Amino acid sequence: VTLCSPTEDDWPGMFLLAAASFTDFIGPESATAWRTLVPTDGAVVVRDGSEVVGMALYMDLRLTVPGEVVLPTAGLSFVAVAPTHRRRGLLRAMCAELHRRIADSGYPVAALHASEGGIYGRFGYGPATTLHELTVDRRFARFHADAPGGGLGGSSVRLVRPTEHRGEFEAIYERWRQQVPGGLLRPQVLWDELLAECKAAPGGDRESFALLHPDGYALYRVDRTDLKLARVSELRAVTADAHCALWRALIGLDSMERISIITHPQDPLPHLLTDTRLARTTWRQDGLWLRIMNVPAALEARGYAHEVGEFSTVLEVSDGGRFALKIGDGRARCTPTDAAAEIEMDRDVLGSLYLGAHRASTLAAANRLRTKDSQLLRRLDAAFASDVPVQTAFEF
Amino acid sequence: VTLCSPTEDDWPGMFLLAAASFTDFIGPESATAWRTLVPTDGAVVVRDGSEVVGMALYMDLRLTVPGEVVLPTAGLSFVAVAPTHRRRGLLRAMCAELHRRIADSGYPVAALHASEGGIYGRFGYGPATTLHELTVDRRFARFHADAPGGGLGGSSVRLVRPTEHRGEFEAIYERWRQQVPGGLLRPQVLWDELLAECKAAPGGDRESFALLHPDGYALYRVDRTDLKLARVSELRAVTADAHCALWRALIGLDSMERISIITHPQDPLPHLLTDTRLARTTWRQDGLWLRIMNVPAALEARGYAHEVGEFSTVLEVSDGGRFALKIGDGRARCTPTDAAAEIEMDRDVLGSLYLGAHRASTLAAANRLRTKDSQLLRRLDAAFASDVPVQTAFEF
Amino acid sequence: VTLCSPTEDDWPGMFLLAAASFTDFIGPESATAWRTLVPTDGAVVVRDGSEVVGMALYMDLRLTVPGEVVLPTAGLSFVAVAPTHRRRGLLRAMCAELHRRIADSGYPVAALHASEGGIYGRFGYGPATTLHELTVDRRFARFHADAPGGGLGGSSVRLVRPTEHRGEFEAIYERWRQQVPGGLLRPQVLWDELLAECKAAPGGDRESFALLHPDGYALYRVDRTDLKLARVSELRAVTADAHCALWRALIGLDSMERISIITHPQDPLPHLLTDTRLARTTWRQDGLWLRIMNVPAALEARGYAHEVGEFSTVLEVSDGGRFALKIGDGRARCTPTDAAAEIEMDRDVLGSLYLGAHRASTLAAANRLRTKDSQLLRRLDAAFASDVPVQTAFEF
Amino acid sequence: VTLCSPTEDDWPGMFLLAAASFTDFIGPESATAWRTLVPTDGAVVVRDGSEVVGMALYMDLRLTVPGEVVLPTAGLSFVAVAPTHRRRGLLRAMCAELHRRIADSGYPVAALHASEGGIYGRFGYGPATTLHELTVDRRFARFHADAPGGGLGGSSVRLVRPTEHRGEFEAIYERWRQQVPGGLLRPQVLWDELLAECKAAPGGDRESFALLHPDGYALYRVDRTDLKLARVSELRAVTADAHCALWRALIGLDSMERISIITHPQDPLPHLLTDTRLARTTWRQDGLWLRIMNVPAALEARGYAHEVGEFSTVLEVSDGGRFALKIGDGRARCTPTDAAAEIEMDRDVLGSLYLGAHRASTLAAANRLRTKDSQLLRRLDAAFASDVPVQTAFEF
Ligand SMILES: CC(C)(COP(=O)(O)OP(=O)(O)OC[C@H]1O[C@@H](n2cnc3c(N)ncnc32)[C@H](O)[C@@H]1OP(=O)(O)O)[C@@H](O)C(=O)NCCC(=O)NCCS
Ligand SMILES: CC(C)(COP(=O)(O)OP(=O)(O)OC[C@H]1O[C@@H](n2cnc3c(N)ncnc32)[C@H](O)[C@@H]1OP(=O)(O)O)[C@@H](O)C(=O)NCCC(=O)NCCS
Ligand SMILES: CC(C)(COP(=O)(O)OP(=O)(O)OC[C@H]1O[C@@H](n2cnc3c(N)ncnc32)[C@H](O)[C@@H]1OP(=O)(O)O)[C@@H](O)C(=O)NCCC(=O)NCCS
Ligand SMILES: CC(C)(COP(=O)(O)OP(=O)(O)OC[C@H]1O[C@@H](n2cnc3c(N)ncnc32)[C@H](O)[C@@H]1OP(=O)(O)O)[C@@H](O)C(=O)NCCC(=O)NCCS
Repeated sequence: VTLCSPTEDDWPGMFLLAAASFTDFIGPESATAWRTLVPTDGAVVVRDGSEVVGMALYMDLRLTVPGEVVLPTAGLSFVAVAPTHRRRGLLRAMCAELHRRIADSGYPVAALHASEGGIYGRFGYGPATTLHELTVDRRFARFHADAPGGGLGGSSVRLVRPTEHRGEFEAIYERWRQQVPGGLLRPQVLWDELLAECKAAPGGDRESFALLHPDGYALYRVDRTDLKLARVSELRAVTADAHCALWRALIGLDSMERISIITHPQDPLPHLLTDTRLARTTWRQDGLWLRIMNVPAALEARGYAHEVGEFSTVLEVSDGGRFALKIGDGRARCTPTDAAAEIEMDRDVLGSLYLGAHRASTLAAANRLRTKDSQLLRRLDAAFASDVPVQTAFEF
Repeated sequence: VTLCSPTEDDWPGMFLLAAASFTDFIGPESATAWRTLVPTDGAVVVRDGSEVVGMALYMDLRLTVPGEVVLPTAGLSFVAVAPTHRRRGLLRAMCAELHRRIADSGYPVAALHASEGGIYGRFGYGPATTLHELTVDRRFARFHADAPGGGLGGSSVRLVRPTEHRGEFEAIYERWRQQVPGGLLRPQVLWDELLAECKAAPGGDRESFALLHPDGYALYRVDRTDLKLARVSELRAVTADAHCALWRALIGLDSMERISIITHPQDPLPHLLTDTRLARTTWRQDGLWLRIMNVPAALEARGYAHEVGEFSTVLEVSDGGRFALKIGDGRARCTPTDAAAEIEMDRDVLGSLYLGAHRASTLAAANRLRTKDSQLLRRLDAAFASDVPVQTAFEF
Repeated sequence: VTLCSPTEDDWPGMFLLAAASFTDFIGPESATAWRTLVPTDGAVVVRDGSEVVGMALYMDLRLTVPGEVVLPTAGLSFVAVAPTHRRRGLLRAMCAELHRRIADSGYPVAALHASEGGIYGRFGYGPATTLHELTVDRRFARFHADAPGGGLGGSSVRLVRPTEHRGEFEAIYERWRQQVPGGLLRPQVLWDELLAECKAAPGGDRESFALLHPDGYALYRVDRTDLKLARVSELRAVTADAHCALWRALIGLDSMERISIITHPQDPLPHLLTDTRLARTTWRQDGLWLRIMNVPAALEARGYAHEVGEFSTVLEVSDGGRFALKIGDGRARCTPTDAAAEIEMDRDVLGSLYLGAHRASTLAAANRLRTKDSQLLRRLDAAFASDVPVQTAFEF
Repeated sequence: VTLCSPTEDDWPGMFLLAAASFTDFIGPESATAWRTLVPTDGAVVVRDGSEVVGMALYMDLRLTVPGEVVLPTAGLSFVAVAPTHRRRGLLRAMCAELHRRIADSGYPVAALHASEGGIYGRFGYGPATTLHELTVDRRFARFHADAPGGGLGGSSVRLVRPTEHRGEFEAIYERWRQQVPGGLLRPQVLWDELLAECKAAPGGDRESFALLHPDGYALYRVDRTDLKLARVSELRAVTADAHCALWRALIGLDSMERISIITHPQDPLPHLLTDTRLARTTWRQDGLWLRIMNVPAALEARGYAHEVGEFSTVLEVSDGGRFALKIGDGRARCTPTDAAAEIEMDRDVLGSLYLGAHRASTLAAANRLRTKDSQLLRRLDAAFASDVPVQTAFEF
């Protein structure tokens, strides 16, 4: 068993492993497009002795974090070990090598979407965003008297074919992704792929439509089996006005009984309605997971809440160093120290804290972050909160 | 149609209306026990011309709010209008009269549990707690290396019959309710009623068991139809250690596939496990709803976050007054003013903010709270947050 | 194997057979009450050699037929053959004997409710009423501007406990049963039994309520398993105004999503609504079945439509005689003849025609009634129609 | 917002709206074929200011009504308003304009199939046919001794490929449509479309087969998901013999458990079987809806029942005129009058009465048709009945 970077001749064997490991496998043509985002030396394979029995890679991404700061981010993906070679340490070996390459290349953070919740904690990944599915019975939905844009006159929203309005979707998305933590840059090849998914499929998915506003859009399609359900695949709103107008239009889809969307826990949609209960939470799951590769670089890059007064502490990350951390005026300085730790946590826990999706106080109640100072805990909680709620961009 | 306080002769007609309006109607014997909590003049009925066609009442409660402050609280309940007399304004009339009585009696807040989400917003009630059902497939559940109490030696938890340990449940609950916002005092009659529900029912509910720790307890029973599901009706933990020990024991219920509980969004349970995803959010709903009866009294009673620096603003509640509000050092002072409002909201919105379950920033994105100052919004968000996560006590 | 009238010592063996043959077996106490309606010599049993292996009986009923005419009617019931003695001709033997007794006793018609649709056709029973279940999603239901009783002021309907209003239900029902074909007299013992079913059952059925109008009533209860479904067990309306008022009240049952009732195909309910489609036909089945025992007596007893001009024909019933039939001015005269038949049908077919539930033209298209004269067919169709739609009274 | 007839450049925008409004949208190629039936000026669009936000059209049809009379009929279809422009009166505007065009063009009636039951009543459309789904468990089905064509010798029915027998289907259908009320002429383009649906679809519908008799045919296919269900899409029988022979053959489909068909309430199928209950009514719904455009023209065109003696009345249609109506010898004469009305009804109600699907007595019990004369009501009921049961042709 050898571990190395794949040559062009390894890729058919990788695509086989992928087809056999991922039911949603996008196929060799789409995989070849995503492949443009994998840098030289961004992939590893394990060969038996010959054939590929393990693989893993990362893609070059740009991730927005609190304070509208954009970080270069290694997006781990296409990770698989053949059923014939599992529980033999191949994943451990591949992850160790890629993390070494990622850290040496100067990425401050790595990220992934997890096939199961039990795999990546041990490799230092913590779930950093939360997927929150809302399902609205639009037959009962009425907008609150307070909701923006209720009066007479035309709508600002147009029903359009997605493929005819690429330029506009690109520009709205680019605005959205820079202002929301969790935002990812979407390169040209991924827009190529996205807009190709919009067509009706040979007995597969039904046609996708779009609702377009100057400051937001929604892409949606009728569910394949539940013909009275419209599934919104993506709703990107730069303003509260755009968000409300788009929901007014979606709730106007008279042929549907239900509209669903995978969104974030702070989606204001329920508060737009006279009956908040009509926007039902029907599913909840971890979205993006984060591994902080360089503790000081990541902590100094992010913005912090201005409300909390300046404070100083000593943070130990379990195998990631001990640091004097000073947070004041929305900024952190994070320097080496051998002073006694006041806060201790595993690396995965820092990842969970990093985009504001999980409170330090909650992690502390589970003993995942240890301190004896309850005031310090309150201060950390407040500082690490994100003013702009964290959202999930696209799966990779 | 006359509206007045019921005489002893009206109660059989009220119990009829109740039986016909509430499928979960507790029955006349149990209703007669809850009745001990309804003060003189705490009930209204509407009679046709004669028979009761409408009813509503409130119970005297004690509710814990952020800062461990306990407020006298009017708990609205038993609200119904006969199917023969609906959409005729009887609810409006009954609510107007009870609110007048409640305000005059000196209650700063009223509260209820809503049969539907669309009814009470217009009467100034905002949803103030969130019910969050977690379901754990205990066959896969493993505790994290960090989780408290993993080593050898006896458990601190005992499997007991609930009815044999009333005194201990009472004392743990009394500790719990004083320290958690959302906490309600549970009078003797409600413990009488609770412990009577513990017995196996003639073809009804299965026997209830209890898991008892010095600092917490869990009451649970096997689901009537899904024999591999244990439903936890109530888990009251005063310490993180008690919470973890109780979950260790529940997850040890080898005969079960699944354990479910209706809990709060910040329950640390998922973080206790090696796979956070195993604690699945299977249902979400508004719990307790709040109507702030006296704006200055309520705002001055609550504690605020210490992290936010002192600030002053002018808050207008839509039909509830305009106030100079100064928040500093964890405390608010809230005085009459005719100065220009900086923040405006309907009364229901203040109720939603009051226990920290909903962020001002989220309500603002839906235009339910209006300000032009984004800094002020951040400050309000931080100040109104509850350090101790809000929980739901018992339904009434 | 002997066939005779049961002695008092046979009844425990009959009740055993019944318990084993009917899942809905009402039990020995209720069966003993219905037993008061069985005349002397109204029952037969077959004994092996000793124990009862077959039984059948009839009850003395009064049935309303078109023209508001009431006929003495033998209601066959409690018919069963032990699983150990089936397909041996016991049913044939028992039916032959009871029919002989029924005919000799002077009943012009016999009736039953069928456990399956394939049994009784061969014994001369035709399905004579149609059960039609309507289910209304009351959340969407709005009454048409034309529907009676929409304005302001009190309702004429009261929500009551059934057991406290026996006298009123009895009097309304007695009016209803005399004016509707399919109507049956309900003796005191059956009101005793009915009103005993109204109580909540030990883990069984939920409590029954009643909606009472001076000219109609509805009895209903929440479904045992679907807690948002109200099932109307019986709605007896003497006027269109009573029918509408009762439906207004039922549709006011705010706690329910759905209201269902087993009714007749001409129930005007759907036409009361702005969306007729909301009253969904969810089940359809034969109700009452009729065997005409004496052809001339039955045909002369009934009223016929006045619209059709006088006409004369010759009707042959397959093993039931040939008759000169003259119908004019709403009345028939039906005398023996050996003239050539113009219309031929089996006895069961006449039963199906008799209350107006099935058209002669429809039976003729299936060759169940044979004539060569299409004008005669049209005339028969018109004459046999019932001006008042046929309804189903109660099961026996 | 402008309302006018579409130009050739509007049609891509209409097809977009259609795709977004109708899940069953037949597609641009099929829509372009149906388009041949839309006359010049038969369509309207509403444009924002530019893009289509509303559309509606009618097709030129021929509808058979009682008495085998064929009426030119405007078939409304392709009606939609964009989700961004709803509840703004666009439907009202479009319907007003098309009705003006339809009335001026000299059509006595308009017709449609309704997406929901609550839309068209207000525009004067009443449901005029009833869809009645029967499902037969063919494993138990046995034909009655009376049913036509039971003896030995070959069947008159052949199992064929639909596309190889177009000429024969056309001729049988043309006979059927002229003799049944509800019948519609099926132009060549619709046979083109129909026979193209017969092929197996790329993962879609399974292959369609046909059963062919000289006087009738049935088209059917196995259900896509329930492989033991055969769904009959269309059964057109000119004789009772053809109807029975076709059902004998369908019930011979040994590979199937169930056969279903959407048929009419008077389908004689159940009476063909020894157990009528085996032909289960599994769904019921309004089919064709009618708006009578010219009251006197429509009432004089139809045939009436000969059985009812000559009578004269005065009928007021709510915004449709008042008429002296004389019906005798199967014919009506309907002339202007200002004499006092004896019968009053909204226009939609007349549409419901017109093909004999609904009884005047039933509409009257719901107060949808008002008279004080119960004899007059009986006479109207009898006169408006259709001797040949009304059927539904094809959806448009
Ligand atoms: C997940 C997967 C890559 C693991 O590969 P592997 O070579 O068998 O893993 P390793 O042998 O290196 O195991 C490393 C550790 O992770 C653990 N582990 C691996 N997969 C796990 C999972 N699904 N859940 C919980 N633990 C897991 C092992 O128990 C082991 O623990 P240990 O160090 O205490 O002994 C593999 O099962 C696979 O290809 N799955 C199918 C596709 C997939 O889901 N890939 C991941 C996409 S995000
Ligand atoms: C909810 C209930 C008490 C309402 O009584 P009512 O007398 O018909 O209400 P009113 O006539 O006074 O209506 C007042 C307003 O509330 C609205 N309203 C009442 N119930 C509502 C509901 N279920 N959802 C949304 N709006 C509702 C009315 O539309 C009306 O609005 P308007 O002021 O704009 O006209 C009644 O339907 C009932 O008894 N329900 C069954 C039992 C129940 O659920 N009770 C509540 C327990 S929390
Ligand atoms: C229905 C029941 C009474 C029949 O008794 P039985 O003694 O086996 O019937 P017989 O032997 O006299 O059969 C007489 C004819 O009826 C037919 N038959 C009996 N039950 C039938 C049924 N369920 N469906 C169709 N045909 C049936 C027999 O095939 C026979 O036909 P044949 O004359 O061509 O040979 C019996 O099966 C029974 O007790 N069922 C359970 C309870 C029940 O449903 N009772 C009827 C309440 S309405
Ligand atoms: C049905 C549809 C065409 C209505 O368009 P619209 O422009 O919003 O309707 P309007 O604004 O002109 O409303 C006219 C009236 O009809 C009512 N109405 C419209 N659709 C209705 C429906 N689905 N159910 C009940 N009432 C409806 C409105 O409430 C309004 O009533 P009012 O006069 O008392 O105010 C639209 O919702 C639509 O495109 N639906 C999707 C496709 C479809 O089903 N089309 C119909 C095919 S038969």
